[PDB]
Amino acid sequence: QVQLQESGGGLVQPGGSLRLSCAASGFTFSNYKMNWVRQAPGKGLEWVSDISQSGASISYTGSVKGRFTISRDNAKNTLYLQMNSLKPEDTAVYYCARCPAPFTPFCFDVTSTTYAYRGQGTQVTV
Amino acid sequence: KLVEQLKMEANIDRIKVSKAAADLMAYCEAHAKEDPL
Amino acid sequence: LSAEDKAAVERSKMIEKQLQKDKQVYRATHRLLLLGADNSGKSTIVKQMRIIFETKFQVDKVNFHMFDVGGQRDERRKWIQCFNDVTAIIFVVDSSDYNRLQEALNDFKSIWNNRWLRTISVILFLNKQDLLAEKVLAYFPEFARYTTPPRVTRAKYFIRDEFLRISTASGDGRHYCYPHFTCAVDTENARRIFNDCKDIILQMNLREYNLV
Amino acid sequence: LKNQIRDARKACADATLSQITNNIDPVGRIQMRTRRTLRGHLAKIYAMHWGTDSRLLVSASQDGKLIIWDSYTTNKVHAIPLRSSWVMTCAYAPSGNYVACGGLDNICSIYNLKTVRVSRELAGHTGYLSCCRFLDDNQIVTSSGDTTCALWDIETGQQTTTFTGHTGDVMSLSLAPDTRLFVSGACDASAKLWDVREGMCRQTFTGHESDINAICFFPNGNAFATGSDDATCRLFDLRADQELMTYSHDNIICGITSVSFSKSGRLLLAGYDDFNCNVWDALKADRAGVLAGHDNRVSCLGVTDDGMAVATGSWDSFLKIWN
Amino acid sequence: TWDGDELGYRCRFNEDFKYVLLPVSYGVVCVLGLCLNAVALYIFLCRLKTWNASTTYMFHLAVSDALYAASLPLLVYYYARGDHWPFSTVLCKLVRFLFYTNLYCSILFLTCISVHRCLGVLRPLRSLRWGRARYARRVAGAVWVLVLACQAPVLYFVTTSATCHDTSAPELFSRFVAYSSVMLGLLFAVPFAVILVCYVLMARRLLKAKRKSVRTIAVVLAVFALCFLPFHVTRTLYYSFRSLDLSCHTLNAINMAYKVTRPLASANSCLNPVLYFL
Repeated sequence: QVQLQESGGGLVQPGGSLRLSCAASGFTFSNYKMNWVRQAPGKGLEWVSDISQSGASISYTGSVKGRFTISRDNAKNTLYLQMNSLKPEDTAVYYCARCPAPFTPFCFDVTSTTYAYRGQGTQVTV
Repeated sequence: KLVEQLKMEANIDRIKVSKAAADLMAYCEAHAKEDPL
Repeated sequence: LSAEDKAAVERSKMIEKQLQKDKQVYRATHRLLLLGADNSGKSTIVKQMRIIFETKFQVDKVNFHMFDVGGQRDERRKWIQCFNDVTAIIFVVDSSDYNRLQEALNDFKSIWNNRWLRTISVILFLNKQDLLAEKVLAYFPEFARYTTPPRVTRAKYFIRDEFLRISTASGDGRHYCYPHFTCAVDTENARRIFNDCKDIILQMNLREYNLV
Repeated sequence: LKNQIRDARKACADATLSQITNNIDPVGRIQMRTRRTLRGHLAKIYAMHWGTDSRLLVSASQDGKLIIWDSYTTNKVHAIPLRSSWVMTCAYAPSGNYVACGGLDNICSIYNLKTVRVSRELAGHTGYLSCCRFLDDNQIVTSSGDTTCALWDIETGQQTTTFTGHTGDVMSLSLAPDTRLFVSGACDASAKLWDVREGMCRQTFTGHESDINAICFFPNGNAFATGSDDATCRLFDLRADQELMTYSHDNIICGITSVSFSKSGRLLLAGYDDFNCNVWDALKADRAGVLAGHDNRVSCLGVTDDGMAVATGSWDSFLKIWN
Repeated sequence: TWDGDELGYRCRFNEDFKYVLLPVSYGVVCVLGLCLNAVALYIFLCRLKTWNASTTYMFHLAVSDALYAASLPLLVYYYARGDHWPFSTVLCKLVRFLFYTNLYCSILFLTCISVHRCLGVLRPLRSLRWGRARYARRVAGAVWVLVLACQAPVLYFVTTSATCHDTSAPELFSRFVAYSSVMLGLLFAVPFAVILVCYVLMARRLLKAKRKSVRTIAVVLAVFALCFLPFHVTRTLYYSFRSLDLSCHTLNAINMAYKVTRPLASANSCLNPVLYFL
């Protein structure tokens, strides 16, 4: 049973930095490509980051390019999303999502409105 | 509804894995003479 | 060898004849998949309709079949595998909405690098170009410095260049991408689809004949 | 309270099938040679289902033609055209005089070939239909991609119940030998045992890592095996309410697309996406002879009711009656 | 050739050295052709499930080339152990007729492949519209019937004289020259023109991966021309375009051009299956 939970993002002032960590359990954490995802008040589900199972292949969305850092660690099933430049409109919600299939970089519903391998999501405010 | 279903199914009657394993052994040892594979 | 057996073989041969006729009439039609966001004028590209909502149109006496799937939920990771023998994926993009454009880029990136669609070429329509012109004449940090290889030209070619970079990041000879700058009042889209599909079939034939 | 259920299932997990099965006469290398290869389909195959007579079987392909074979002589019997070119299911009636299909367009078209055009069309789903299996020639359990199965009725044409318990898309269901229960493997990495009469889930087996593309019941009806996109098939026991054996082997990265049981329930014939189906020992968790005879992906699988043959359709447009 | 011998007696420049190297070249052509064609036959039949017009033609002329390879050892022995002592007159009759029908099959099937490929590269959509497929077998049977029915005069003309004369006879040499000219102009000049127009058309449309395709195209056309034009021009230039003239430096040229171009005419026979399956 896949179950992802995240913590460490409730509230931070616009200046400073914030660290997000998404814990992974119930599956092998070296075959799946993990993406981070956001929501907005009364809006759709965005897309932010990505990192391949190998360890070094990082994609990004334009808005947060250059001010967000993502890292994943194997042998300790968890994800990370370092945020060291906070802006008011990037502080709605930060889900954690996994690409459906292993040994495959093809992810299609990582931002679907009703996804199955997505974390409960951690509320983020600024 | 999810918690309701979890509560409903958490009180289900479960038996030891060994019993089901032995049931499968009996089945696939009794019917092994009539499967042409 | 019997009474019913010979009739059965005759029925089988008749069914084979109908199957052969259907094969002859089937490979001649180039099925097309239409994939566009809600805001994008993917229906406006169908606003030029010429005879799930199929729209069968023929140019120069060769038939194109267009399929757009909208009755399904937004979890197109298992019903898109059905669209594996589609001749080309007509990815329609709204080029005006800058905010929603990143979602279109990500969707195109997912379509491009897919395992099952690794051999499907994509026809990219960046329609509502008139809206783009109106917006520029009246988001992306990559626009700080950029030279086209007026300002509306710079903007449209910037969007096209972003899409092309996404296409060529994992590009290969198996499948190509054909950008276009569609307008809401353009009727030549059929010709553009025709030329793109012609080149796609030409490259498929070149691969088959081992000329490459 | 999911942890409570996990602990309860752990408590009854006092023995392991691999350990219990440590001393049994193994099944030798199974040499299944392609007996027949039925050709005539324009495009790749998507689904099929052996008839009750053990010979006639149906196949539905991308080309938009639903075709009925005769595996003994290979002489076709029917080629019913489709109202939609996209279909991903095939249903056979226990009587053998009804055939169903469906897919995108969300319609479970049902044909009456005991005159062959249409007898009903079930139009209640809001997502692509995945798998439909005839119940009694008058009720047709039907999955769908809108995360809900359904028990239909031919005469009324409307759902008799609705099994809206899943979270992801439903991919495959398998009716019990008793025709009283059935399961459904969804895309949320779970598989729920439903009740036909009660119309409510009775158990959930959340023991997978990704989608579940196929599912089948044990011949006795007290277990079922699932095929995932983790390239691992797992065997679940209804009574023990937990996984028994996982058929996962290294050097296998392609996810399963079909699973079926043998007549004695000894060999799990699982059709993979790695160009070649496999044969797994049901109770030994060991690989028997591989069945590699397809140049494309394997998209379906069906073991005859009497167990005399196993057919493995694939994406090369050919059905092969192994044996 | 009664006059060819005469001059070979007069010019006295007929080197056996080259007559005795001809059999080893023939045997090499035979063995490599047998190997490559056996590999291609096995692949196409017992290791392939998808067939199209191009593959149909490739396999379906590779069978002919394998038959010609299998019949080559008769000629290698004919030329190797001793000069002109065949097992039977009918045997060498069959060998010669098989050589000619193999040459014209290679020409016709290669130009059919070329026409099909040009139809596929020039107008792909409309070419697929009318279904080029399902007609490869018909065109193939047509060309087989054509060559088999049209090479019967080759069978009847050739006869031994003790030996297995390349030409017909002094009495029938006029009809032989007429027949050879007709066969040239019909089954080489027209197919050669067809393949030339075809391949230049695709070259022009491609130049408008492209470099590799043009390279392959030049290689294929060069192979066809190099391995068929020399023999076909040489035979005509040797039969009648030379009559009374006895310039040896040139006669030997014309003659041994013919003799050593016969193996050079068999070259692409063995070289085609590989070039077209790889």
